[PDB]
Amino acid sequence: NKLDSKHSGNYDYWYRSLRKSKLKPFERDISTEIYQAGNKPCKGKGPNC
Amino acid sequence: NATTFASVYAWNRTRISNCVADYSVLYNFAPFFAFKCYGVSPTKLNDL
Ligand SMILES: *[C@@H]1O[C@H](CO)[C@@H](O)[C@H](O)[C@H]1NC(C)=O
Ligand SMILES: *[C@@H]1O[C@H](CO)[C@@H](O)[C@H](O)[C@H]1NC(C)=O
Repeated sequence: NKLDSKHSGNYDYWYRSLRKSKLKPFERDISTEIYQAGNKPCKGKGPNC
Repeated sequence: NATTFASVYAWNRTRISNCVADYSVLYNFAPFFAFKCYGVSPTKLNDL
């Protein structure tokens, strides 16, 4: 807390929450591709994306 | 799809039980901008 806390908020660090499948152990995912919900294609921020 | 929504200080509370929750309709809504889930996977709601 006394090394990685900013009064305005620390947005430099992130986590991944949306992906098609869970990660196998010791696997690294770095892509920032958008997530698709259902079968509707995704091209940007919006419904199901 | 309620026509009238309650105020923030008087937020309406509703209880839903003994039924099947269909989250596909929830995902189908277009004007949805902010959707955050904590403690559970949003894509696993249809299973849990
Ligand atoms: C390795 O890359 C392939 C092809 O993109 C992908 O399907 C697979 O999940 C990746 N495996 C790991 C362990 O990152
Ligand atoms: C508001 O909550 C009441 C019970 O407190 C319920 O009967 C009513 O249907 C709710 N209305 C809406 C629009 O959710």
